Amino acid sequence: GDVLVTGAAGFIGSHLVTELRNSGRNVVAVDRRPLPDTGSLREIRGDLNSLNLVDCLKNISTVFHLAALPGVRPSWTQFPEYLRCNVLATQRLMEACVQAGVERVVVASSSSVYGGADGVMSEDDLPRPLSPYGVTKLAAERLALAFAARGDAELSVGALRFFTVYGPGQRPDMFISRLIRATLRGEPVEIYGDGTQLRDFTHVSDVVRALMLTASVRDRGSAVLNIGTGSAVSVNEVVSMTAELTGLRPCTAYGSARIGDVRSTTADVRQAQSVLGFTARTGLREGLATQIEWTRRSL
Amino acid sequence: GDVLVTGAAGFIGSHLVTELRNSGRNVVAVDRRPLPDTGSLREIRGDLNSLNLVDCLKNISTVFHLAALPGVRPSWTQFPEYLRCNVLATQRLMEACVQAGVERVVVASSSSVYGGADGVMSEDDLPRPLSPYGVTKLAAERLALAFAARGDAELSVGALRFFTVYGPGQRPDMFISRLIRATLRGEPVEIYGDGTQLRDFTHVSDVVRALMLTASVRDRGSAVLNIGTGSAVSVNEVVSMTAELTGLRPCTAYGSARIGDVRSTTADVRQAQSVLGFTARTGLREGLATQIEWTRRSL
Ligand SMILES: NC(=O)c1ccc[n+]([C@@H]2O[C@H](COP(=O)([O-])OP(=O)(O)OC[C@H]3O[C@@H](n4cnc5c(N)ncnc54)[C@H](O)[C@@H]3O)[C@@H](O)[C@H]2O)c1
Ligand SMILES: NC(=O)c1ccc[n+]([C@@H]2O[C@H](COP(=O)([O-])OP(=O)(O)OC[C@H]3O[C@@H](n4cnc5c(N)ncnc54)[C@H](O)[C@@H]3O)[C@@H](O)[C@H]2O)c1
Ligand SMILES: O=C(O)[C@H]1O[C@H](OP(=O)(O)OP(=O)(O)OC[C@H]2O[C@@H](n3ccc(=O)[nH]c3=O)[C@H](O)[C@@H]2O)[C@H](O)[C@@H](O)[C@@H]1O
Ligand SMILES: O=C(O)[C@H]1O[C@H](OP(=O)(O)OP(=O)(O)OC[C@H]2O[C@@H](n3ccc(=O)[nH]c3=O)[C@H](O)[C@@H]2O)[C@H](O)[C@@H](O)[C@@H]1O
Repeated sequence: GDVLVTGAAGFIGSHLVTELRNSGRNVVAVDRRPLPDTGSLREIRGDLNSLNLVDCLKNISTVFHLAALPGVRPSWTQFPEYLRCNVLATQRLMEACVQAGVERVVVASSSSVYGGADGVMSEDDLPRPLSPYGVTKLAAERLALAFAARGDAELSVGALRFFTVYGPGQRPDMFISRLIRATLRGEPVEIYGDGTQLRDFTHVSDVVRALMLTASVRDRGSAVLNIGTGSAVSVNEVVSMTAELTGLRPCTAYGSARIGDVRSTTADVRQAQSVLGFTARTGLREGLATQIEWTRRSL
Repeated sequence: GDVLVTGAAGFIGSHLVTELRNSGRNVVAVDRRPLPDTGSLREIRGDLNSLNLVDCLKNISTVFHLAALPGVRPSWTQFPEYLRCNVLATQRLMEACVQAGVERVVVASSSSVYGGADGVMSEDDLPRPLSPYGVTKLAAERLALAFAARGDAELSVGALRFFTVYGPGQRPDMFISRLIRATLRGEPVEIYGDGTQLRDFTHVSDVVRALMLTASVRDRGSAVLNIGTGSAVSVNEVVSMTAELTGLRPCTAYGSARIGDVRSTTADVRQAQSVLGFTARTGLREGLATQIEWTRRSL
């Protein structure tokens, strides 16, 4: 069948559409923003909360649900919109998927469902989100699993908890994008806290490969899987690496930590290896170079 | 300080207000419905999503957050309102509690966050709700805990997962209330499925005692605690018990199971015993008699 991608104009979604089409799949792309300029492509422009979702899902066997408001920090002060985009739209989409007979829905969830854990975050750990954004992504994934559990549903859900994704095309509000502009263009970036916080930074090419594997693995019911590298790097170390790669001093200013940001993320990578055969291939130094090079050419 | 109860006009809230006042506490009651006809009582009428919550919280040290849309089954088809009442209102209340310097917030959560588990449901089990209602109660409790975790918050949260509460005043959409009307008044009740589903039915007097203990225990940070009996009884057994107690045949009709209802709940009761000194005192046969007697007098 054909594949539908929500959030297809965004950072991860646009890369996914490209790979799905390259692999021969007919893609239906849904987003309220325009798509950037072998399988066919139909662009459906509109809001998940306004579109006739059942109509959008005709002949669709697999849905990749990537649409969301994704920023951790604005979620404290924009909560109605985060609920509307991240939770209500998910419920409407899942109901439409039951009605349209979709077979598989892969939902983008987030490492922010774990909250503030030291060391390795495993899919059997209790979610303890520290931001309203993390709560909305937890609610979206739990809702998707509740729909898959209905006795009238013939669908399975793959809930993929991605870890801080970067690379060519990264959303411009994320740290690595801002730091690259602070280096190549001298546009200052604020470091929120002392920079010792850590992230498991995962390159978008590995995330898209994991998504493709969920489009293809044999059906074994629903699953919750971390998609990350298992290696965490500090903000200060990313700054140093960027200075080294470019021979330009990043324009940084240290400022106050932002409530809701967790101190460290690190994925347990074992379940995705077992279930999908997925292990991330790109480490940060290689990946950071890819993003710097893409950004240069983009400017 | 004074105590504020949201949802104070409802089933559990009205009993809580009575006990708080009887114990000498000044109570501020908030609900969008009118309250039923030693500590003082101020009735604040309005919607949590419209009121000036900081103003409502002046001089309030402890908040009991019981307002919600509580029905499991309508949540599939009323999801915007469940989000608005159960999640958005919770976020607004918690932000107001941080701004007003409230010290302790006790949040009514629900056994429906566990989903469909056999045997004993423990606070260390991963939540896997099977209804959109369960997702909204999970989101409300997780949000409350995220606010308590903020570095600027001087507040602790007690998230109490109640198990199927009954007794005098029970909401009329719940099974025991409907079954009592089907017995005392012959108004037929539909049994949803074959009646072999089980619940841990907890009497409201025990729930109010657990709530009072959370108003009083020494502060040891935030906690998630089941409030139940640890004994589950089937729907068919409740029917038989009601027939026995009354000498009237309940007017029942078996119908189709309702998607989203879990097959069994049973609380693990240990953590509330450890943390609060709470063990439920009322078993179902005694409690069912209390509710039947109250309903007779109420008719
Ligand atoms: N980027 C990361 O580091 C990361 C990590 C974990 C999870 N995620 C999750 O992955 C997904 C994709 O993230 P991204 O970085 O590509 O974000 P993005 O903002 O680039 O893409 C999301 C897209 O969703 C669209 N959208 C939002 N609300 C919509 C609505 N109501 N109707 C129609 N379209 C709507 C947006 O226009 C946007 O193009 C999100 O669900 C996000 O929560 C991202
Ligand atoms: N009754 C049970 O078996 C049970 C079990 C587990 C959890 N709970 C939870 O306990 C709490 C109380 O349950 P209950 O059975 O007493 O329900 P209830 O419906 O009797 O009381 C809830 C009250 O909240 C009010 N309310 C709802 N939305 C409001 C809003 N936006 N603003 C102001 N008031 C609002 C309602 O008018 C109502 O009086 C709920 O949070 C419920 O989810 C109940
Ligand atoms: O893993 C995840 O699930 C989340 O990863 C990222 O969230 P975040 O960790 O906030 O990513 P960045 O915005 O790139 O921030 C990374 C680190 O840099 C810090 N930061 C960010 C931005 C900035 O301008 N300055 C700065 O110091 C942040 O405090 C944080 O510690 C994505 O933005 C979320 O969409 C995603 O859900
Ligand atoms: O424990 C909880 O957290 C939940 O307990 C109850 O939810 P529920 O289990 O649905 O309670 P009832 O409505 O009293 O239903 C109990 C059983 O009776 C069945 N039932 C209910 C109503 C009815 O008319 N017929 C009927 O057979 C239900 O299928 C269910 O198995 C409360 O209604 C929720 O507010 C609460 O959050």
